[PDB]
Amino acid sequence: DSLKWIVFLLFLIVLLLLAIVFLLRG
Amino acid sequence: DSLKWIVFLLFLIVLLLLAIVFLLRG
Amino acid sequence: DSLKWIVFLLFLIVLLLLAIVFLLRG
Amino acid sequence: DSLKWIVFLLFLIVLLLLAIVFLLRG
Amino acid sequence: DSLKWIVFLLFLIVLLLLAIVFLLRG
Ligand SMILES: CCCCCCCCOCCOCCOCCOCCO
Ligand SMILES: CCCCCCCCOCCOCCOCCOCCO
Ligand SMILES: CCCCCCCCOCCOCCOCCOCCO
Ligand SMILES: CCCCCCCCOCCOCCOCCOCCO
Repeated sequence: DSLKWIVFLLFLIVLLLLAIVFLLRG
Repeated sequence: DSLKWIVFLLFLIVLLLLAIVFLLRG
Repeated sequence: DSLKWIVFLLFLIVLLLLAIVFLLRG
Repeated sequence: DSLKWIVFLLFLIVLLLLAIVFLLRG
Repeated sequence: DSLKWIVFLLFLIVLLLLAIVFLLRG
């Protein structure tokens, strides 16, 4: 359903922001 | 409906975060 | 109602990420 | 109310991205 | 609850953007 896609995309956004945090720290 | 818009905008946010990750890395 | 604010704020987030992409690319 | 909390956190995300945009301009 | 997961992930996204703001300042 729609809510499952919303949770999935928010989880990808968390993973991408994690990458950005690590790239900035480096 | 609103949920279709929400999913679409979250997907655009994923794409823009991917672009940022790629710009940071390069 | 909440759903209309949610769509509006996601849309501002899209615009703000576009601005970040633009600044990084410069 | 979960929906109201969602509006609030999206609003903080807008604020934080505006802060980032400002820091990136200087 | 799906809404609870959404609130949780949005909170993580806030914390990650706070981390990014702090890294940009120093
Ligand atoms: C509206 C259909 C879905 C398209 C999403 C784009 C939304 C763009 O918003 C335009 C900016 O509107 C300016 C003023 O907005 C008032 C805030 O609306 C909050 C709800 O009461
Ligand atoms: C390089 C600078 C780019 C500036 C991006 C600004 C995006 C808009 O966010 C401003 C938020 O503060 C105002 C609240 O939103 C106003 C509603 O009108 C938005 C027009 O669509
Ligand atoms: C606008 C900044 C003021 C700071 C207070 C928090 C505002 C965040 O949301 C502002 C938009 O209005 C929120 C509406 O959504 C929840 C309120 O519910 C009202 C009755 O259901
Ligand atoms: C920099 C972010 C906050 C700066 C001023 C905050 C002052 C707190 O009061 C805000 C009151 O505003 C009420 C709701 O904001 C506008 C949304 O309502 C318009 C249509 O619903």
